[PDB]
Amino acid sequence: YQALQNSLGGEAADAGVQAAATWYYSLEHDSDDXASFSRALEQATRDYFIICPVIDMASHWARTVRGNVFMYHAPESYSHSSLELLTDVLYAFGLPFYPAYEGQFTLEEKSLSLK
Amino acid sequence: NVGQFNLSGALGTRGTFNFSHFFQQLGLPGFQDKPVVGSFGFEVNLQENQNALQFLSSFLELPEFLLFLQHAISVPEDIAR
Amino acid sequence: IMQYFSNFIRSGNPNYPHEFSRRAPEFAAPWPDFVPRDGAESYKELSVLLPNRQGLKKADCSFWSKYIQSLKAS
Ligand SMILES: *[C@@H]1O[C@H](CO)[C@@H](O)[C@H](O)[C@H]1NC(C)=O
Repeated sequence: YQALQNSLGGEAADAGVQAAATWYYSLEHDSDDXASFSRALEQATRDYFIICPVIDMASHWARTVRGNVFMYHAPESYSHSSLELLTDVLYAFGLPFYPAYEGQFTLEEKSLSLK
Repeated sequence: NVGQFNLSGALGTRGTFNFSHFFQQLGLPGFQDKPVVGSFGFEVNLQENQNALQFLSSFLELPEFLLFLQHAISVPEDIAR
Repeated sequence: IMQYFSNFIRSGNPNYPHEFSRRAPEFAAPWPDFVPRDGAESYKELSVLLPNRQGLKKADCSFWSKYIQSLKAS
């Protein structure tokens, strides 16, 4: 209950926003499958808190001529969950080339990181 | 009731299958209300057998099962005896 | 399509012209039953190949039947 209300609420929702998001993302408040419920909630909160605010800021920055705007998106990965860095930081800072991670990255990940 | 061994009013103990030996291997009192060997030297996992009994009980409640039965009755005996 | 509709009128099943015969239809592909569960909900598409498809307008009809019918229920 608290996970669903706190996520999309706390000045982020009235009783109507919660219901609309529940419909849109198929969020089941009274389930016991923490796995499925967490997956649906994580999809709901990633868009609300992370992805859509990024797109809104890029749109505002381009629409009002505040500077040059360039957007990327790093698609889903399954490979390096032991590292707390996400895919965009791991490639942008060149972790496939770190001596501490020798033997853990393919030559394709090294080549992608270098680009 | 088969899954929960609530069988005192449905099963007697006169039959030739040895229920006392079966329950002794399982560490169970009997009818309520190591490799374990059951009938004919089959190795028995009680939790798998109880899951299988639960599966059939819900399998018999599916409205899809009646439709399956209706369609399966019509399959020719030439291809399915 | 006239054979589908004639079969339903005669026997209550678009696949069979007779109530007491269950020989498979040969004029076209069989028409599945409508099973009201997610993943099922099959229909016959009335196009040239007469294919069987699943979940007509699933997103749009969820909007009207779940979200909108709950807005009108409050
Ligand atoms: C069941 O098995 C036990 C041990 O194998 C044996 O002592 C008992 O007599 C058996 N019950 C019968 C034969 O009715």
